[PDB]
Amino acid sequence: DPNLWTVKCKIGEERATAISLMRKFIAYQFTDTPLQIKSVVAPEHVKGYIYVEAYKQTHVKQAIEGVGNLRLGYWNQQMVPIKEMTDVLKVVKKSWVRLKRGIYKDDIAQVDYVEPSQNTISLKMIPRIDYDRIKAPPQRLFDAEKIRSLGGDVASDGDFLIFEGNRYSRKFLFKSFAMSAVITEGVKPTLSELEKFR
Amino acid sequence: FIQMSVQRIVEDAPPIDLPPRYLLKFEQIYLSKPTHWDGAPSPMMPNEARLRNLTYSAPLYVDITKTVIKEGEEQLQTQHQKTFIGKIPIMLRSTYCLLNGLTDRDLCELNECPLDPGGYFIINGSEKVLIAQEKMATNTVYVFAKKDSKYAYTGECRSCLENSSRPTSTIWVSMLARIGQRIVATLPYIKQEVPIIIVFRALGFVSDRDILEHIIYDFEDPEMMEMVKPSLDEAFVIQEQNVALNFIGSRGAKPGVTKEKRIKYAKEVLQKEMLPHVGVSDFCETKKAYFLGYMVHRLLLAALGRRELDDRDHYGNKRLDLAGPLLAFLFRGMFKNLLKEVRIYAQKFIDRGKDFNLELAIKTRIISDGLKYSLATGNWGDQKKAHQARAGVSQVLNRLTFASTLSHLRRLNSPIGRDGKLAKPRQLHNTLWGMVCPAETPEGHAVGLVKNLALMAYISVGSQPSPILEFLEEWSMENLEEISPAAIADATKIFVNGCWVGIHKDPEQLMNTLRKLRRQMDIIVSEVSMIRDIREREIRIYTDAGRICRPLLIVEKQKLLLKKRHIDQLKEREYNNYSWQDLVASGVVEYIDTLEEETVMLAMTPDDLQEKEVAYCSTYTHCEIHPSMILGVCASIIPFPDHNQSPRNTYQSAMGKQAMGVYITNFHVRMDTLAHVLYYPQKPLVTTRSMEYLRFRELPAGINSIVAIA
Amino acid sequence: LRRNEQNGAAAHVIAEDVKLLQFHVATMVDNELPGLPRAMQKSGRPLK
Amino acid sequence: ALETVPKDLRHLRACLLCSLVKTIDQFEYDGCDNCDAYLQMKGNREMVYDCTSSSFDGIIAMMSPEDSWVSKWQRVSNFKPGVYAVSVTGRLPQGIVRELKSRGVAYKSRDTAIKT
RNA sequence: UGGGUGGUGGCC
Ligand SMILES: [Zn+2]
Repeated sequence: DPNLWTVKCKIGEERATAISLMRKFIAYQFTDTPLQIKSVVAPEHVKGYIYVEAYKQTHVKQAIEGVGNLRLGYWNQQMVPIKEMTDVLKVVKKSWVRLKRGIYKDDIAQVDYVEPSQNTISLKMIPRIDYDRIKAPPQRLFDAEKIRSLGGDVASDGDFLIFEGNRYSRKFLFKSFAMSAVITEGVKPTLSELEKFR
Repeated sequence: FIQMSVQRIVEDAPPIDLPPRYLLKFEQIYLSKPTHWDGAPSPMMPNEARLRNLTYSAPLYVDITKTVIKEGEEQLQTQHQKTFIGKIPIMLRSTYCLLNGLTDRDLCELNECPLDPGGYFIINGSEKVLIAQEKMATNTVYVFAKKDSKYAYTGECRSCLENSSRPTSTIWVSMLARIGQRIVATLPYIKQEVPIIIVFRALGFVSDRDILEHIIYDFEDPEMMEMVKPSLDEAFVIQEQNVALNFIGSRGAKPGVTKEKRIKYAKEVLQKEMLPHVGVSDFCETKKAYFLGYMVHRLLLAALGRRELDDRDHYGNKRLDLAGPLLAFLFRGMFKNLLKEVRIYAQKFIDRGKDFNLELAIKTRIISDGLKYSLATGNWGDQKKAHQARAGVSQVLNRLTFASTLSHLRRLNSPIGRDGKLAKPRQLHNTLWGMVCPAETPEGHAVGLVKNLALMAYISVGSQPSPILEFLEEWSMENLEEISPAAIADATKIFVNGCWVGIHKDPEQLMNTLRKLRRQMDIIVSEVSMIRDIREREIRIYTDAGRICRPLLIVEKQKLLLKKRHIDQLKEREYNNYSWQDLVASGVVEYIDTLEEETVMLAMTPDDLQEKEVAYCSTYTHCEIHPSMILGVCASIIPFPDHNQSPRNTYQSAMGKQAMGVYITNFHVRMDTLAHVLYYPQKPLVTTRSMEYLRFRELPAGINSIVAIA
Repeated sequence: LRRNEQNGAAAHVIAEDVKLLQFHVATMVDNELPGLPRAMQKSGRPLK
Repeated sequence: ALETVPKDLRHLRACLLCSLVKTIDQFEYDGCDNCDAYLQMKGNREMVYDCTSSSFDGIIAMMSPEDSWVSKWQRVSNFKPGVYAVSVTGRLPQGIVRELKSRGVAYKSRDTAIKT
């Protein structure tokens, strides 16, 4: 059985390293200097190093030539224990969600309507904007007349208002966000959040 | 530094090539006068830069040729004219400063007094001065004796060929103290020492008589030849070249895992790291072996007592680094960084198949800000790795009194660390006669480690030794490679900048010819010093920078080459164009550095020490111009200093830089911090002739007062 | 570390993580360690 | 095989029949080679959506699939070279499962993930 | 906005 070793890789660029290695193997398999490595495994949450399965350090040192992702690991590689080969392949894991990016990060939001398109769903957000008074932010209720006085990119349709940032509002923001862009499990709004919305 | 060093550094950098590939070769640079801008390029006055907290710097333009070539015969050797690289700070009153060649009237109209010496940079509106640091001389063989370790003697020899990117790498050839007494070597980048004979056989000298021919130049003295037997019987296992290379490579910094790896690594480290100064050509064993043999021969000579040890305090063995070498040292790294950055920027585009624009590649910020930061802070190195670099190289100019300013512009520095109980580096060596002020020195924790030049002292700037080599080859010198080893003994060796180059048979005629040509100043410039030793048949020639030399008169037989005609022409030097340069041309005065001073006969004064009496020496070869010329700037204002106790002169030199006075003529314009000026300064009623050239009678500091001692 | 060994339990990254924790703890109460890197902040200076 | 190698890193999906990692378009443009003779999965986007789901964790690259223990443990030892997923959660449609059972294929999901 | 670093200098 070929052994498994750790090779230093750029943090976040491990996913394309396996693709590059596969392309290199395909390119060199018809040539006089093929890549003699058996397999390369990249875990889901392990960042900074990639597992490579081969027989001797010479084979990997020859094969990882020209790979800038493994430049730090080009010269020296560590030995992974034999008992960890099976452990390498182990992976573990009207509601409320919280956004992952943007200015609304880590905010309690309540689903308004579910679109059957399986792409985006509308949430109830607290407007985290300064009403175009500072920019040329804590959670607070939307003031329609304030932003109507401030002018700028603003549209009024009664209580349905449209303002800067492609945000749809009513009475409370009603904007659709990607299902992968929100976290549907692990929110649990508290009683203070309920009032705000053993 | 501006005219030569910058062009040499930019041209000797290897090109960068990176399937498509490119060249990007640089060529002749251009420079312009300092200019500030958005706005039209307008000349920047030094005074304006001083008030507005600007930086008196000049832009740098280089010519670049970009030749990118790919598969299918697609090469485009495009070139770009005058691409901006960075701003180089300019030193006042230089050739490239706006205050150059201007009349005193123009200077006054520009609010810059004509008395300002210049020689300082302006960084963010502060006047910075580059203190000259001293270092032990390079490319020379020195033998010392550390009697506190396993070695009884050590033949240290630095080596730097010419402005190498890697700093100087040392070579050690020592003797074990303890049979015993084994001669060994300490190669660079080798973690362990190695005996000498293995080193020689690694060069390929498998034969045994060749090694001893290289080391021993005369096979008639048994005590000399027997001393190699201890470290010759220690080496009879290794005979072939490959086994020697493997023996070396087994102890490398990163030893190979295969015999081929060890052999190639050791061969490369010998061909590149060891002794770059003798030559890094395709092959240099024929002279590297001779240089190692010379080191070993010197070590044996020291051991036998036929030649005394070298002195570290003697400034014939020291060099001074002025603004030139230090700026070049910074510029090497600040250009390597720029090359790395443009290479990275091109790489980030060629891999993705996209074309790169060279204008966006060049980061003027790195070079400009690196030079500015190093000048401003004095940490003489890169910002992130300054812990391995010197500090305090650049200090704020001390503009309190004129004498203080002058002294601060001519200040030396010993980089020996303070808080050291050693007194040898602090004592006043005999060699500091006419080169360094015997009196002026701080009395704090840095006593003896800070020095100031004498008044006549001059620092050599350096010159290429190619004409010297051409003249020697044209002359009757026999080159080193095509010489018979048996002929070494009955002849004199010839050195140039420490590089052994050939042998000569007649030393006296060669020395006379060199002296005559230098005095005529036709091929050998006046900066070159020729030293001939007689106890050991050697002739040494130096043309590098940093040597310290002073002018002296010439005595032919018992009279002076200076005659009434020269004085008469000098007295009319505002009518006649006859100047000091014309005096040097006629071979009347001759600059003499310390090593040449070692062998001259000096007369203190002609009208006294040259008359006919009971012959003391009667073989004078030079004469001092005036004995009082050996004092520094501050100690030359003391009246009757030869009548005072020695520490009093030092204290006066210390306190002569804290007396108030008119520190500069145009003091009402400068917005200086902590400016002191006296209402009614006066010139001394009793002066010395030396303070006429310090302009003391124009910017005095003090008042004549009726003093009663009661 | 306590959210990594909580779920991942990779049994290899845990060793490196506890090594880094040990190094940081040691540097917190002593910065001059033989054969160890200097704990420094991104300003060119080691920490006190 | 270059066609097995994904053309990008966008909306990758893992096969529930051989754990082969291909993009959503690759499952349509090129098709799953290890199951093309089984499902005829190439040629329609809807059945591509039904066959594979974008929810997966980890990527595995067998450079020598027939000389690796990871391939044996992931039940992809005899399968063709390509990028492989570690653990994928999902169930094949009942009609597809019955068709595969009638075509001499054993229903073995690649779900080795730990459910807390 | 304070901390840090370096340099110069005074008295022993
Ligand atoms: Zn499949």
